[PDB]
Amino acid sequence: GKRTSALSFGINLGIARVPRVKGSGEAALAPNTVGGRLAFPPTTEKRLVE
Amino acid sequence: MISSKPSKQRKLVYNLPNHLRYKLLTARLSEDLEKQYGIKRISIRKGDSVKLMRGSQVGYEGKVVEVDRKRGRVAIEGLTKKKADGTPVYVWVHASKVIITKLDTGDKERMDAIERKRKMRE
Amino acid sequence: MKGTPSFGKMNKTPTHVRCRRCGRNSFNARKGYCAACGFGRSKKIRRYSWQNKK
Amino acid sequence: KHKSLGKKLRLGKALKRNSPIPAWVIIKTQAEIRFNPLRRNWRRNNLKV
RNA sequence: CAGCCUGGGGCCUCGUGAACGCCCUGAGCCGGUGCACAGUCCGGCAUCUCCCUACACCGAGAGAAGACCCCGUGGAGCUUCA
RNA sequence: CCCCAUGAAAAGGGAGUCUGGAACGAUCCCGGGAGACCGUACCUAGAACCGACACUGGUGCCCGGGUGAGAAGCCCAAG
RNA sequence: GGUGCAGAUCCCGGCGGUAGUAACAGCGAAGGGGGGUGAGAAUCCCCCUCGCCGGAAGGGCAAGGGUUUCCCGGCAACGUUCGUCAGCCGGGAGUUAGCGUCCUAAGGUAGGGCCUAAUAGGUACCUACCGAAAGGGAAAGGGGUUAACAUUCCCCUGCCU
RNA sequence: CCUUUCGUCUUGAAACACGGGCCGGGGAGUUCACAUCAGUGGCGAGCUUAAGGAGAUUAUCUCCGAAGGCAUAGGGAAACCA
RNA sequence: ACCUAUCUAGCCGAACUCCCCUGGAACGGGGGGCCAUAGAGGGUGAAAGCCCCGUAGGCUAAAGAUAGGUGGAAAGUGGCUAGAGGUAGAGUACCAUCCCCUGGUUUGGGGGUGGGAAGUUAGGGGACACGUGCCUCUAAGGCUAAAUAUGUCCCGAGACCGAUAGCAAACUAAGUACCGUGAGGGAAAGCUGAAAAGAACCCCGGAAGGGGGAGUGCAAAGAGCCUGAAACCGGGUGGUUAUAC
RNA sequence: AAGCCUCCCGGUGGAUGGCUCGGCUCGGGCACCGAAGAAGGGCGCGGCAAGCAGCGAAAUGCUCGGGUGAGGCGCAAGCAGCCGUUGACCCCGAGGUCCCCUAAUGGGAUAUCCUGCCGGGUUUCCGGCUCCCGGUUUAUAACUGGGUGGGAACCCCCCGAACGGAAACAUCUUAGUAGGGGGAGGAAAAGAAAUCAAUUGAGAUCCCCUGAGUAGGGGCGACCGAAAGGGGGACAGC
Repeated sequence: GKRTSALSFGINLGIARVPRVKGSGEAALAPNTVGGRLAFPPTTEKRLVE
Repeated sequence: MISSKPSKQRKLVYNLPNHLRYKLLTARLSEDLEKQYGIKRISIRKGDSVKLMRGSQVGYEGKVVEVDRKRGRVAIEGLTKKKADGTPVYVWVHASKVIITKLDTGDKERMDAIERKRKMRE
Repeated sequence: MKGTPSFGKMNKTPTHVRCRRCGRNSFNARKGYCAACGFGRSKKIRRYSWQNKK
Repeated sequence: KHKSLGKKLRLGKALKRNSPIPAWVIIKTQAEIRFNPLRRNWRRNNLKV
């Protein structure tokens, strides 16, 4: 999901309701919304053995 | 050595290349067939006849008249379900639930395939 | 004017046209160069370390 | 039109065929309503040369 | 110091057909209380329901992280004898 | 007439002069032969281009009578 | 263990109310009658009349769009209404030149060389070339013919190399 | 009969502060490494094997491998003492 | 050339469709019988070791490719001991200065700038400099097997997700439609049942997988096709209203 | 009369639940293509043919062997017709064709297009034409014969950032990373000591674990940060 240049529209736009980040027309990249990168994605670097 | 993931396996049977289609046709012969042929299973060909063991129409004997090689199922005459109009359409029954009863000895190229399976002399 | 009429005069030729190499209508005739297919001043193909986000 | 045969000289995927689906093919597919999604139009579009 | 008339809107009728304010639908008014100006709380006054039009008085109406003042060991810019 | 502004260059043509060449020989007329390749539809804008639209915005360019100086206004020709 | 949600002016999808409300006025156009088609007609067609434009709503010409042109058949949307109709959809057809290509200014490039560590960098010098559909630049018009384009096809007169 | 609307910021401020149309789906203290503690177990003046090798039904597994690190004495700069 | 092996290919490969019941279908329940070096797994009208494939194990080459052997040729050709003699890489080391970096610090390496050696009886190095002894190496030219860096790709496995997640991508085309003059940004969208058996046929309308009736089929939620919640709206059921939250 | 509330039913949306020819991680194999014309694009090509995929005017496939063995004519069910037992379709290998641009190189390009000069046979057409190395022929004329670009990451080498951190900030650090340029291969690099260490010892290089945040550096600030030795792997040296 990181393959984006998405960004906030800044503030005082109002039309940009929230500092949600959007790419030149549509929102992405945020942990909370559609398709973007996970909150805390599991990786192979995590320990496994006891 | 071939994998055992379900996904890959299903890909072969949904994508069966042409020269391997006999695989989903071979059905069990009868005892009398193997009695003079010394062979258990073999691929179906046209011009043959079969008997059925499963399905609502169990116990039928017909003739090998229709086939679906690419996906692997056949049909036999004298067994149809009438459409709304009244013309018959062929009942589709899989080789998996059939037993062959006789074959065609008029090819000389299907014959040697029979021979090479270590069946005894002739 | 800065509003719509600024878009008015915009019927003339595209300042970037079909460059023969990369199939992108991005050949700046005016600069004698394509900014997309690289044809014009690099013998090599234009390629960068940042074609995308990494 | 003095188009300098770089766009009309090329014909096909360039300067051709925003075409309707073939008829008999639709019969074959038995599909509900067959389309080419690539459908475009001069008034609403800007062909990228 | 106002008045009359005309065209198009505005009125009505057929067809098409949106967006704004929405914790709510429970909000009438008046004193009072309380963040020191209530729709619900307190005490009175009233208050039948439904519909259409005109008014924007109120809804501390909506529009927009106030354009002002200050803070952040926050930016950018300009200047010089930092 | 004006200028402390003096108002583009090639290819392409034509002619003039001198050298060499062969004697046949046309920038004349008459008859004959040929002459790549590619542009070529439509619209030019109150619906055909752009401005997200079948958008009073812009982008153009050029061109009847009378009344009337008039391409002003009016009306009416062509459409 | 990606782990229990009402919010984060959250994201995304669906649907509310204001609601058949606003608007479908405003920039000087306007239609009416009779007939036809078709299920269905203010809106489409036929006739007549009438009003308006009329240095532009007319006429011819670009860059651009790319079939928007024409024929035949259609209307679920698409058209600010409707719609038998259309630049819309569906089935077919349609541009011809002995009467741009050449050269060149602003300039530009590509190479040889002068630097740059290198370069897809700069380059005063030299060389080669690109650079105008309104610059210059050989030579035709007339009539006539298809629904569709024409100085190009048919005829005569030509004309230039 | 008794009953100020959710959450949050906040001395109280929530009710004239903010964010709040409805419904559904998504959605936020995780990973590693070090340090230190607790709890738990194995062994014990030791502990501990890593990296790594061999065999194996082959990443599981068994054996081997102290390599090393911590503790096992501190003081001071040292010479050293201990 | 030949031989051997390996890779490109396909091939062999066990055991029940036995009985009763349910079930549209048995791949279910009960009973009965069997292979197994093969009970990974997949398919077939459901949950099948023995219905089908595959599996453990084994087999395949014309023709190619890879590896090895089998082949041929050329060049240079004593060993030790003692003595004598000779060779052994320059702007290179090294030094001063400026700069760069690395822990390299009065101590490292590199470069610019200026100087600048010895060179076999040579030199360097052995944490500031110098000297002395002791120890070990020989640059200013080459060249080099393996032991490791990675997934454009191909096999295999998985305490990775089930269609707003999973990489953007599971779909008729995905960097596709598209927004941008431009570098660029960047989508949405899976399920008919097993077999279309896709409702023949009759009535309405012009038509619409539209109405109705019939029919297929276990089932039609039969094309907009699995299941089918709410926000919503409509009909109905049950209460219930115009002096009132 | 509105309704109000709840509930039954229907439609409007499709979450849930289920299913998956998809991706994702891992490990292991494998691991250069290119002027004999790449990769990358642009065009065409089937009976009725749009996209994909495949294909190159020899366009849904051409030939020859090998296997295969009765249907085939893709995605994808229609009309019509054909190929197939004289061995199809398919798969393997070998060939043949293989348009245009493209590093594109006859010359030119704001044309995926136009356009020369030689030599060849000759109807169609075929071969050659920047910067170099070495030869023919005069000592400058042409002629004989062989370095360019791409490739997911990885590798090598030059050039070379700010953001932040120090709660400010300028030395320092973030850091030779981001990035630029060149150049390769399937691995690259490096590789035989002017090496160490120190009681007279070891014996190329590389990577792995330790040594070790030790040594040592710095407004002594954040921080940076070895070597030697030991233990492993293969250990080749001309």
